[PDB]
Amino acid sequence: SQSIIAYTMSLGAENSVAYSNNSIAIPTNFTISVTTEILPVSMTKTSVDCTMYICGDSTECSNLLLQYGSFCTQLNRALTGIAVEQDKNTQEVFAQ
Amino acid sequence: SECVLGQSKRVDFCGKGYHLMSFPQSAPHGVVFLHVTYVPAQEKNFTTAPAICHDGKAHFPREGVFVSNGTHWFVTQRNFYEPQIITTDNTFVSGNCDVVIGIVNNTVYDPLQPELDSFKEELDKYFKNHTSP
Amino acid sequence: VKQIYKTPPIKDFGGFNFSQILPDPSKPSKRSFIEDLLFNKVAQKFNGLTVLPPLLTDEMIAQYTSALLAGTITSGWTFGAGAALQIPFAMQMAYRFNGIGVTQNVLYENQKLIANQFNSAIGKIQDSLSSTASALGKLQNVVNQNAQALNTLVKQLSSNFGAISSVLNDILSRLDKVEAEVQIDRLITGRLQSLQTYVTQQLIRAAEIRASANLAATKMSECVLGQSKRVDFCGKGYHLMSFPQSAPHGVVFLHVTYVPAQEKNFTTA
Amino acid sequence: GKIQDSLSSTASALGKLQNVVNQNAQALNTLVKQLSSNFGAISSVLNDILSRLDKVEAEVQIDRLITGRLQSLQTYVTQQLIRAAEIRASANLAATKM
Amino acid sequence: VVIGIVNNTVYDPLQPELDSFKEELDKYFKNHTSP
Ligand SMILES: *[C@@H]1O[C@H](CO)[C@@H](O[C@@H]2O[C@H](CO)[C@@H](O[C@H]3O[C@H](CO)[C@@H](O)[C@H](O)[C@@H]3O)[C@H](O)[C@H]2NC(C)=O)[C@H](O)[C@H]1NC(C)=O
Ligand SMILES: *[C@@H]1O[C@H](CO)[C@@H](O[C@@H]2O[C@H](CO)[C@@H](O[C@H]3O[C@H](CO)[C@@H](O)[C@H](O)[C@@H]3O)[C@H](O)[C@H]2NC(C)=O)[C@H](O)[C@H]1NC(C)=O
Ligand SMILES: *[C@@H]1O[C@H](CO)[C@@H](O[C@@H]2O[C@H](CO)[C@@H](O[C@H]3O[C@H](CO)[C@@H](O)[C@H](O)[C@@H]3O)[C@H](O)[C@H]2NC(C)=O)[C@H](O)[C@H]1NC(C)=O
Ligand SMILES: *[C@@H]1O[C@H](CO[C@@H]2O[C@@H](C)[C@@H](O)[C@@H](O)[C@@H]2O)[C@@H](O[C@@H]2O[C@H](CO)[C@@H](O)[C@H](O)[C@H]2NC(C)=O)[C@H](O)[C@H]1NC(C)=O
Ligand SMILES: *[C@@H]1O[C@H](CO[C@@H]2O[C@@H](C)[C@@H](O)[C@@H](O)[C@@H]2O)[C@@H](O[C@@H]2O[C@H](CO)[C@@H](O)[C@H](O)[C@H]2NC(C)=O)[C@H](O)[C@H]1NC(C)=O
Ligand SMILES: *[C@@H]1O[C@H](CO)[C@@H](O[C@@H]2O[C@H](CO)[C@@H](O)[C@H](O)[C@H]2NC(C)=O)[C@H](O)[C@H]1NC(C)=O
Ligand SMILES: *[C@@H]1O[C@H](CO)[C@@H](O[C@@H]2O[C@H](CO)[C@@H](O)[C@H](O)[C@H]2NC(C)=O)[C@H](O)[C@H]1NC(C)=O
Ligand SMILES: *[C@@H]1O[C@H](CO)[C@@H](O)[C@H](O)[C@H]1NC(C)=O
Ligand SMILES: *[C@@H]1O[C@H](CO)[C@@H](O)[C@H](O)[C@H]1NC(C)=O
Ligand SMILES: *[C@@H]1O[C@H](CO)[C@@H](O)[C@H](O)[C@H]1NC(C)=O
Ligand SMILES: *[C@@H]1O[C@H](CO)[C@@H](O)[C@H](O)[C@H]1NC(C)=O
Repeated sequence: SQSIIAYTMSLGAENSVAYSNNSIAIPTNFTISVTTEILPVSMTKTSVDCTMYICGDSTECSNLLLQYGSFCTQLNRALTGIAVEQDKNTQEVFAQ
Repeated sequence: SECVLGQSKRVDFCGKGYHLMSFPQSAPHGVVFLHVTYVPAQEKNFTTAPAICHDGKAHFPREGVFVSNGTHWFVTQRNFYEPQIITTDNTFVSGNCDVVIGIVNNTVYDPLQPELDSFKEELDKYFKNHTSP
Repeated sequence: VKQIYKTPPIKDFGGFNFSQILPDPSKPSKRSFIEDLLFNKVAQKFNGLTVLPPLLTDEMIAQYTSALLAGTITSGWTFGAGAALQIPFAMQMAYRFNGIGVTQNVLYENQKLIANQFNSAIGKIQDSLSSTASALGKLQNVVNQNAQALNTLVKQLSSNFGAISSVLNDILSRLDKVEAEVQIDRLITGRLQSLQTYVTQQLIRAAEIRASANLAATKMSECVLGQSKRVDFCGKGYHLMSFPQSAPHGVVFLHVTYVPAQEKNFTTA
Repeated sequence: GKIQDSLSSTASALGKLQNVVNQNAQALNTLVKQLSSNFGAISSVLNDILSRLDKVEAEVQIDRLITGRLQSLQTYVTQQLIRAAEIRASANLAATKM
Repeated sequence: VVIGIVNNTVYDPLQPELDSFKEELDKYFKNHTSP
């Protein structure tokens, strides 16, 4: 019975409002409803030792990498900034 | 801040509709809000008049809009039907009939006049009562 | 909006003329007169790029624009909250003026003039959009940076990156399995690295639009669906209301703002 | 009146701006410092590579600098755009505040 | 206490209603002089 169907998407149920130069609508009853809203506040912290990752536990690899300048310390600084910003986000949102 | 620490007038920000209050609840790596919104449910058609003439002077609803159920004119809040008797302490005078478009005729009850009417009858009767002595 | 509204057959707006912004039945696409200027103003290639068509096409996007416009002009701001409740347009301004702290009596006492003033003002943007060329820079920019990136991205295919040619087939045509191994190895790095930069370039700009869309959505929910007391958030001046109007890869508002004219000094206590 | 004295008494009042200028300053020094890194070649001096090796293979070692020194430049600008967007988010926030 | 306050009368809309009845009451007692 069930099968794959493709169709022009419905933008919604059409509703022609009863507009007139003297026709007004006023609500007689209400519904105090509640809706949920979801927002990420922080991601998992992560610190990746550049040398332990790319030249993990290898003195020769670390020595060869040291020729590559300050790349690894740049990445470490960036990730420490990410972690401190995660704490900053949580602190700012929940420390009002 | 604008939903929890207070009420926000920003429509469609703290939930869908007129916002009332928001209850935060923690979550893993996130937050989840519970926006309490006021959503009108039952509506009805009505006859409206931009303004009201009383004695050539025009009248406008201080708070709410002029509404009529077909026979009698009333004023009610725009977001909830609570018709009120059109009274002077419910409206303010401005201009006259010749300017307002769509204005209609109906008398506006000054609350002071009927109150003093009882005093008028007491005043009139005492003058008749003062004839005997 | 969860209910696609349609414009009423009558145009009894008490002198207000919305002909430009309502969709024109003459055009097969149900778009309005204003975006005709805007739309005019603004398949896999062998290179490997593609273009994915938007899920919401121009017609349906324009249909959404009509719906958002219908509730504002007929139901006021109410249809943002719940069910749409019709209120004739005259008393709509009577409360928007009440929003700015101006008594509603002024509107009825000045209904025809402001209606003529509003329609004349609506006429101004019609010529202003047509007469000016750089007024639509933002949309034209976003298209341009996206366009020039691909052109730059494609042009990268002709850079040798240190290889003896930029035709990967030619490298296979003239070197054997092992010699061409070196050249292709160098060649792919540059192709990958250039693609790396392009994708990273794409994300940053995409994040900017995401903020813009979030800014647009907030403007959609605040400027249009209601009256925003946030000064100079919705047009320069005291806010009354606004109209969305679709455009290629963008949105355009029409803020209707109240601004005081000539003034008089006075002595106060 | 307390704002003037309190601002002039503590040194942590302007942490945000001092951090902003530091980050843009610190990144520039790293960009400059990377010029002195060999990046796996024989020497980090651009002229010295030319003055010690014949042109048959001197292009090979300097090629590593080209891949290298550019790579740091690519990272620096990438850091800049990440910071450029962040400031505009603050600037747009400041725009609304103003 | 107000700095910059000036002088003016504050009109009472209650007065004309009482002024109307005060003047109207005057002739009613005048008429009662006839008997
Ligand atoms: C529109 O609203 C009017 C005001 O609420 C309403 O008028 C009121 O109608 C009721 C009856 O429905 C009257 O109640 C009277 O009913 C009998 C009728 O003979 C009297 O003997 C009673 O003593 C009682 O007073 C109200 O007096 C009357 N009020 C006014 C101010 O007119 C209309 O009926 C409503 N019309 C519709 C169509 O909804
Ligand atoms: C609201 O009430 C007004 C007064 O109660 C009413 O105006 C009145 O209209 C009648 C009908 O024309 C006038 O009567 C005379 O009008 C002209 C002279 O202007 C004569 O040629 C006619 O034959 C007739 O005798 C009243 O003079 C006039 N009174 C006032 C104060 O304007 C409005 O028409 C009513 N409007 C609505 C919408 O109900
Ligand atoms: C607004 O009008 C008020 C009523 O006239 C006025 O108050 C009156 O001020 C005068 C003089 O300023 C006082 O007259 C007394 O002033 C001193 C003592 O204070 C004496 O040297 C005088 O001979 C005289 O006794 C009135 O007593 C005083 N009356 C009241 C009821 O306050 C205000 O000053 C006026 N306001 C302004 C801004 O001018
Ligand atoms: C309020 O009334 C409108 C229509 O006005 C009515 O017109 C006559 C039928 C008569 O009854 C008048 O006294 C009324 O004022 C309603 O709009 C209609 O809604 C129905 C949906 O059931 C729709 O099929 C019609 O096309 C609409 N007509 C028009 C002209 O728009 C409106 O629904 C009424 N309000 C409520 C809450 O029901
Ligand atoms: C309202 O008035 C001010 C100044 O008050 C005037 O001062 C005297 C000359 C006297 O005539 C008062 O009754 C006046 O009200 C105006 O400020 C002046 O503006 C003119 C520009 O036309 C300028 O050349 C002057 O330098 C201004 N005055 C000062 C002291 O700088 C103000 O413009 C008036 N408002 C309007 C709308 O005209
Ligand atoms: C407004 O709506 C509410 C619920 O939608 C109505 O409350 C119900 O009223 C009926 C009879 O009036 C009761 O039998 C139900 O038990 C009520 N519900 C609840 C949850 O208590 C309310 O009556 C409506 N008011 C008007 C004026 O229409
Ligand atoms: C709203 O304004 C438009 C623009 O002027 C009006 O359209 C014009 O109507 C006149 C009337 O004869 C024509 O001569 C013009 O050619 C129309 N303009 C165009 C571009 O075709 C429209 O009629 C107005 N509508 C209302 C209700 O006022
Ligand atoms: C509303 O419009 C109808 C026809 O379009 C007209 O007969 C009626 O008089 C109008 N009402 C007002 C108050 O202008
Ligand atoms: C009339 O006046 C007398 C005294 O003046 C008083 O005792 C009596 O109650 C009054 N009666 C009425 C009906 O006013
Ligand atoms: C306002 O300033 C003038 C000086 O130009 C001064 O004479 C006047 O007293 C001041 N107003 C008040 C209420 O003190
Ligand atoms: C006094 O009032 C009577 C009515 O009760 C009236 O007929 C008479 O003319 C009045 N007297 C005067 C002097 O106006």
